[PDB]
Amino acid sequence: LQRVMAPTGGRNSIKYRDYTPCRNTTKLFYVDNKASDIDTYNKDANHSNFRTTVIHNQDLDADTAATESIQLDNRSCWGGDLKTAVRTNCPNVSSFFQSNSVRVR
Amino acid sequence: LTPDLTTATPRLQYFHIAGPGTREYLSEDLQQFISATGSYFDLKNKFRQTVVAPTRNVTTEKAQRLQIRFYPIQTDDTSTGYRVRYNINVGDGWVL
Amino acid sequence: NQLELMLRNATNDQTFVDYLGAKNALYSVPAGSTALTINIPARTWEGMRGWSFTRIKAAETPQLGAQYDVNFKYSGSIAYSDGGFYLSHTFRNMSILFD
Amino acid sequence: QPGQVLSYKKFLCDNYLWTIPFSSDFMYMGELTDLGQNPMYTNNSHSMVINFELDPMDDPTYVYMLYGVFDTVRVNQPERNVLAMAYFRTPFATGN
Amino acid sequence: LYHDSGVCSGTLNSERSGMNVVVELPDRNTELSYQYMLADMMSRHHYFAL
Amino acid sequence: PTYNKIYYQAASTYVQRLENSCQSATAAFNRFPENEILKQAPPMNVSSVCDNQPAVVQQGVLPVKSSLPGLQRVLITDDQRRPIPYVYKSIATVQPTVLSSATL
Amino acid sequence: TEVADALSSHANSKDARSLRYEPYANRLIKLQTAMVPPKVDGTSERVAEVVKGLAEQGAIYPDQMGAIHSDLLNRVYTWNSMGVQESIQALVNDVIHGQNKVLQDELARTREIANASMLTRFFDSLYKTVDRGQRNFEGFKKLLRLFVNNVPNAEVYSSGGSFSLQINMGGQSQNINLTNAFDNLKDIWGARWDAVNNPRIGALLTPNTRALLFFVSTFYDYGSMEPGSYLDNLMRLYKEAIRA
Repeated sequence: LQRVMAPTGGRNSIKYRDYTPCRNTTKLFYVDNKASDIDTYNKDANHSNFRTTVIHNQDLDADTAATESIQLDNRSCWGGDLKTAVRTNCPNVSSFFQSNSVRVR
Repeated sequence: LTPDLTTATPRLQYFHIAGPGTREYLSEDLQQFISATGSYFDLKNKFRQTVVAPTRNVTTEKAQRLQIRFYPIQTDDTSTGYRVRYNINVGDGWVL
Repeated sequence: NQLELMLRNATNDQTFVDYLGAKNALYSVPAGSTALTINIPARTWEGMRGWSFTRIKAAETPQLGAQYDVNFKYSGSIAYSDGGFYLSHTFRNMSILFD
Repeated sequence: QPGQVLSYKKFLCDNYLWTIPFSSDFMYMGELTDLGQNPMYTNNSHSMVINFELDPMDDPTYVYMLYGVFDTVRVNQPERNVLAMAYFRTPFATGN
Repeated sequence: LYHDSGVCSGTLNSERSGMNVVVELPDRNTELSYQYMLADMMSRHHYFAL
Repeated sequence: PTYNKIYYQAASTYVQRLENSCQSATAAFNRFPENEILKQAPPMNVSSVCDNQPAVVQQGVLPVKSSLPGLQRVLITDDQRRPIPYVYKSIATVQPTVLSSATL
Repeated sequence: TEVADALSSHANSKDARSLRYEPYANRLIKLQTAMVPPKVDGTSERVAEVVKGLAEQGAIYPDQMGAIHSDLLNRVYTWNSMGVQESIQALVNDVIHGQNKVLQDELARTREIANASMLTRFFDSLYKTVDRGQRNFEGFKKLLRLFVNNVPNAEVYSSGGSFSLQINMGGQSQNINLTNAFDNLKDIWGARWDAVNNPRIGALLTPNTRALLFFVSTFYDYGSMEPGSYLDNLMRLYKEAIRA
């Protein structure tokens, strides 16, 4: 006869920080063109292997937001519905793919 | 994955930032162990303990000058000395 | 083996802190500039110890978290890395404004 | 002549890293400071602004700002070759 | 040693629980932390070659 | 994400001659025109060109770490486990969902 | 939980002002852990008790204690279910039954071993470490141990958790309780014998406690306690009072 609410930071929550724990099936966005200082001075950094802050908070700088974390939960075993969208411009013959050379006699 | 992050353990107490203290959250066997073998193989530095400020009835939150300068009342400068008299003021509830 | 058992109890596990105990941030001050504003978003400040600050030459300081800083063409003493602070002076004042 | 001289009071302070404690009376009462655990600050978040003016140097320089944080870790080793550490920084939260 | 670099950090971890348990943040100063700690424990004029 | 954009050159040899006639170095790849063995190869009417189309492919649900740091590495490699330098955009998204209860 | 006994007490009970005199963070931590109690995992300690009993019963060697315990943690965690946890508790109750059966053996041997074993269980039955005056605490425990051993007619027993001590002087037998005495002896270990503490804790000592430490101080060394404590300088007086 009493309205006991569900846990805000419950078994299905996504707790980020002192803000409200977002509930289940949130989304995380990965982009290689973040405005940050992470991969700028990284030596062997390209669009294949890059570092990105998932934290796209409009207030915190991306450099200073990559030091935070996402706590999905510890009471549940989670799983992410990964979807990838890559763009490529490789040529036919290239030294990377070992296709521009051949040996003759 | 640990059985402690799963529960409602306060974050400051869990990381011993505002926790009870190494004398009282370690198992009573471990304090004896680290004390006994404390002359050759110390473990005391591996268990953190935080000293915490009193934060009550120790400091006024009132706007109170931390450093007061008192101008002289009269000077009476002379050839061999330089007199100054002040009016040092210690308000009620103040201590100098 | 006794020590291994009694260290695997969840109540008594190793806890470590960084002696610096400080989040490190570098704010660029151009050559002729004589002022600096440092604004940051809202933060909980749940256990702040205070503030520590000096100024260090940009040419004498590497980029934080950089595999290879190409612009770092200086091989003296990095005041950021060691304790070689020498520009604690040249600080006229400061104002801290939580709100 | 005494009217043709000046004064150049100055100071140098090497290896110091100017410190300001987040304590009410600017004095050390514990690692977890006097105001660092005040409920006005810990709960209600503040967007603090630090304003400087410096002596103008001749080359670009960084101002090396350090905050006062509890960057703590507790290493939970529950079992043979089972290692797990959780990280926590109080003002600028990193872990959870 | 590449300290306080999140892009080229080290990895200490177990085998059964392969999770990397060392995380280095670009906003911390490990070397200056060691400097201050070492200067607090003892005077700095001592020359320890090791 | 490479694809074969197959075309059909109507008169391959005719347009080959029509092209190398105005190449300003007409006998460029047609060295030894009189020979019938070392003569420039005739192009095929049916052929393909490497078509680079964006590959939006979803990888389904995979278990994730309970603690996701803000600094996240997105790595794309070939079968040689070498990063592909020929990517100018790589978009990824993760949508964590509860798979089971990790207690009791 | 001192919060529960601070709410359900008089206006300013001793633990109603123990929370009050804590710093704000410590008080808030106590309040939070009282309102919403954090759960604790029984296993990884019950398994430790089982392997410690196995080594104590001679089933395994203490050299292989930790390896066996961690292998058993694997075997439990990979099948952690209601039905294995009851087996874990069955083995822990098994350990307790074995320990009690062992104890019944020394209560059947010579009385100078029976009282010693009961005293070891008394010592295991209370706190083993104190925040202040730990040296005083262990010195008192050793003095009491050797007093019981070297007094042929000392008899230690338990009556509903209250471990009492009987000393038979032939025509009379004065009974002194150890549980309430050691309870009273808290915050007197770190005593710092001086001008103001003596009145402060001279009215804090019950006749039971003074009688206990008076009888204990008959075998008292200068290397037993801290050289400037109230208990040390009190037993220094009581030993010579016994002597003269």
